[PDB]
This record gives sequence, C-alpha cells and structure tokens, in this order.
Amino acid sequence: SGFRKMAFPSGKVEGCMVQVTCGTTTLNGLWLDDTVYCPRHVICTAEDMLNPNYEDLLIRKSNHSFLVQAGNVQLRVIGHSMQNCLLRLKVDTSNPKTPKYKFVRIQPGQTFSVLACYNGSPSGVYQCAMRPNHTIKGSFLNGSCGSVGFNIDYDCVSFCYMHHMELPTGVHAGTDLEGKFYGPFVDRQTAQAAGTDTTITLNVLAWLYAAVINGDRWFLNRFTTTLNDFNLVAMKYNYEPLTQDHVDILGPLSAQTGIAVLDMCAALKELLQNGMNGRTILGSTILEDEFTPFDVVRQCSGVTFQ
Amino acid sequence: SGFRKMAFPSGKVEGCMVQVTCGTTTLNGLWLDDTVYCPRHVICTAEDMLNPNYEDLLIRKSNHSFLVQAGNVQLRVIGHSMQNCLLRLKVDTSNPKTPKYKFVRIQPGQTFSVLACYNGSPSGVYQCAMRPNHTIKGSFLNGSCGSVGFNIDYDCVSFCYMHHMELPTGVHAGTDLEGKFYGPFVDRQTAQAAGTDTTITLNVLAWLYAAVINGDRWFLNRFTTTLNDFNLVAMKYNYEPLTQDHVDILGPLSAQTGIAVLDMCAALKELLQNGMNGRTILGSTILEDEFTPFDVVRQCSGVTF
Repeated sequence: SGFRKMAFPSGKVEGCMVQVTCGTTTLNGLWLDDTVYCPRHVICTAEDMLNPNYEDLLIRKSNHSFLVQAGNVQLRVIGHSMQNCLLRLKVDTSNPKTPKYKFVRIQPGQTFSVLACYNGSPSGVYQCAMRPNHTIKGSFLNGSCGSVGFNIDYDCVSFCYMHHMELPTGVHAGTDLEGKFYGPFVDRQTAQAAGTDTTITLNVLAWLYAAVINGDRWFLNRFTTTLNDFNLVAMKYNYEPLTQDHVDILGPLSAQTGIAVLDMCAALKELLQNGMNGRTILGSTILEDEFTPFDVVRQCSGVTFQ
Repeated sequence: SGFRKMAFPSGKVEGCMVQVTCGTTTLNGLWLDDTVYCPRHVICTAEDMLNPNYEDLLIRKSNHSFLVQAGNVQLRVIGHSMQNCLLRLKVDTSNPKTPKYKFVRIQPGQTFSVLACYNGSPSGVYQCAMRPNHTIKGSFLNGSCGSVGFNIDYDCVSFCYMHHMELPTGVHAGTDLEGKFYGPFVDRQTAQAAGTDTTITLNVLAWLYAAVINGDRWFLNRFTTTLNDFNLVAMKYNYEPLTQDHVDILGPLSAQTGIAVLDMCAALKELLQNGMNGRTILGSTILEDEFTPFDVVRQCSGVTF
C-alpha cells in the first residue's frame, strides 16, 4: 500500500558521471564505454553565449582543450566531435561501470528520473514528468548542466534527457542524448520563454486509478460521459485534450478496478467542477499529473483492495 | 531553480541488496562485509506470523536452510543468529561493494531515503519521514520486507531503517539495523495500529526557510510570537508542539536568513489561521513537512557525495 513519487535506483547512472572542463567552464558529462557526452556550451566563454557559432568555436579547440575527470583522475581525450547540441569526447580508456543502455527520445507527458550532479558528483535523485510544453520543473543549481534523465527497464538504462539550461520562469530545458532539444529552445542567451502548458490528463486519470487500487473511491459517481463531453469541460480547466488512444492506454487499469475509463472521466469532470471540498486523494489536495499509467501499474499492487 | 523533494543517490545501497530465501519465504537482505541482515520473520509462513516463537523456530533451522542470492550468485551461509527482530547471516564472501557505513537510530520527524526492493532487486527510491507516530508513509508491496532506509554523509552511509510490516491504515513499520522496532509495534499478528499522527512543525518551519532562501517570502511579516502562544495555535491545527530544542536546531537557517525562529513562527501562525489565499510557496498549495533543516541546507547548498 501507499503511493510515492519514486525515482529509479540511480546507481547504474552514478557510475557514468564525470566532470568536463574547457577554459574556465566546468559541467557534468556522461561516460559510456570510451565516450563522454556533455552540453556543447562547455566551450563557450561569457560573451560567446550571447550569439555563439559552435562550429566556429569548436574548430578552434583540440583534444587537449578538454579536461575530463572521473573523480580526481584525468581521462585523456583522444578525439572529439559535435552532434547537434552535444559534444562527444572519445577518451583513452573505457568505463567498466557502463550499464546496458540505449538512447531514447521521450514524448511530453512521460516521466523519468533525474540524477542531479555537480562537478561530476551526484547530489540527489528525483522523479519528474516532461511537461506538455517540453520543459521540466526540476531542481537544478548553477553547474548542474550535463546531469541526465533516465528510466530503467530490468537492467537496461534508457537515457532520455541531458540538462542544458534554466528558463525565466525557473523551469528547465534540455536535449535527448542525440543532442536535440525538447521544445523550441536553443543553447544561447536570448528572450526564450516556456510556452503555454497544460495538465497531463492521461496521468491524472492514471493517478485516480491508483487511488482506487489502494482502496479509496470517494470521488467516484454514478455518471458516465462522452469523450467529447469530457473534453469540453476538461479543456476549460487547461487540461490536455484526451484522445481514444489515451482511453485505450487506461484499459489495463480499468480492467483491474472494474471502473470504465469514461466513468472515471465522469469522476474527474465532477472533481474539476466541484473541487475536492477539503478532502484528499492519496494524501494530496490537488490532482497530480506526474504519474503515467505505466508508473501506476509498476508501483501499485496487481490486486485492488476492494 | 526549483525545489524538489529528492532522495540520496542510491548506488551505495543498491550494491548491498541481496535476496534471502527460507523455504517458501523470500525477502530482501542487506549485505555488508561478510554479514547479511534481514527480518527474522523470514523463517516464518502465513500461519507462522499469527503467534511466532522465533526462538524455537530458529532452532529448527541450520545454515543450509537459508539461500542467499546476490545477483546471479549464491552466497554460502556459514553462520546465523538472531539480534532482536533481525537475522544475522554470516556468508563466506565479504561484499566487495561494502561502502563506509554506520547504523543509526533515527528520531521522529527525521527523514531518510528508502530503496524499495523485491527479490533482492532494487525497484525504486523515494524520500520519506519517520512520522511523529513512529510509522512511515511508504510505498511497499508484498516481498518488500528487508528494504532499507538510509542517509548519506559525504561518503558514509548511515542505515536507519529496515522494513518489516504494513499496518491496517496502509502505513508502514520497521526496525533500526539493530533489529529494534520504531514505535511499539511487533513483528507478529496483533490488533496493533498506528496512533494519531501530527504535522512535523520543525520540518514545516525548515521548509519555510527554504522558501525564503529561494526568494519566496510573501508570507513573512513584521511581528513575532512567544513559544507558548505559537504552540497554543499550532496544536489547534494538529501540529507537533515546538520545543526550545527545535528552535535551536533551526539556528543555522535562522542565521542564514536573518529571520528569528519565533518571527518565522508568527508567519506560520498567520498561514494556519488565514490560509494562503490562493498563493503558493515553492509552488505548493500546502505546507510541506517532510524536509528537515538538514535536507534544506543540503539542497540549497550544492552538497554532493
């Protein structure tokens, strides 16, 4: 029983964190096998970030312009190249702690664990969701660039995010491990701003199912609703439009609890219109949207209290 | 930059988790050097919990009765004993991944990270607090027994919790690493239940300081209050009584912000009596009580391990 915003164990990722320095800038790098991945802006000086031409700035560097350190030990870079917004540094030795892994680009609404690091050392781990607007509401301080987001399936680590910057509102932006930004953001100092955001409807529904699985159903009702009728209401509350695909995804959860998806949508509709009246769901006073249906199934019992 | 309730990196602990099987009962064990620690009820069965005599039950067991598995390797048990509510199994191999560590008994209100494990395999990690009523609001499923709670100091891991059971309200109970339960709970079938719980005032105050440190300070005012007047109000909202010791524990934060603890109490009093008026503190609509004064400094400063 119980329900927490839990992250994946971070050990497999901790063993891949290193420090990367160029000039006076230092940040984190991801060391897999004989390669180290890090934000390309590590090569930028103060004035460079205003309007940097990375191709021009990088061609002026050599392998020895980069100082990679695993702990206090230096790793000799024997090659370098740029891949979109990331730098790929080849080193003269392999990381024996490299776990089975793959590079994946996630979709907004999905969740992942983040191992916040500073100077190549782990600070903490937390779970979050990529907002529909591609930003993440993380906890990063200066020097956290290069920290990565990931998910773990069995013993295979799927890296999906590398931290690059913080926007005006205090939210964060980054890229996948191929160096491609999530969102319209760019790695330079400009008037960038997070776009409009919405609540991840699919996740809120998944969360309501988690509550039922855990024995609570005070928010249910005798009504049902049309997908369209639900969206007409939900969209008024800044909720992401729900599609048939989302409904289908909730199938397993629906089957385990005996509550039809549209019936749960009817419950959510009522919660949005009438509020929670001082009550709580899984200990929360607000509707949580950082748990995907997959997260709920993974954390909750396969058998509902009843 | 945001404020997230985060857990300690779990790598050092993951390397110590193993599976302990006894007959049809399987749970998790903590392998440090050549000893594996796990809940003693691993020598029980469904019926064995409703009235155990661990003393007698353990006698019918010998070294080969215990199967310890670390990864895909079998750890040969060469000795065994019981320490309070724990089983101590001596194995023929000292864990190559044993970190610097210590066993500590946490106090009510203090937090720690929990590494949920099943069949010796870590599945997730989350932060939680030892509630004033001696239970923890964790997330555990069958097979999680043996999972541990911990804190990290530089390079030293302080183990403070080992999971043993779930109470009727869905909350959890366990022991320190010496096998002594937190609270009055026992590893047996009884009518035991969690008592009433209160909000951890010390932590709520620590969190308000965190908010201030992060620039969220709209709730501060130019007044103060006596400790007694604060408690008269706080206790009406089911908050733990604030003690002079708590005030002193908040000293570093108070010094850092230049806001006296009692001045912060005045702020909190107003928040409890008038609410937030639709405002947010560190993006939250409620007062968080699972961040200790130590967690705040840790996260606001860039402490790494």
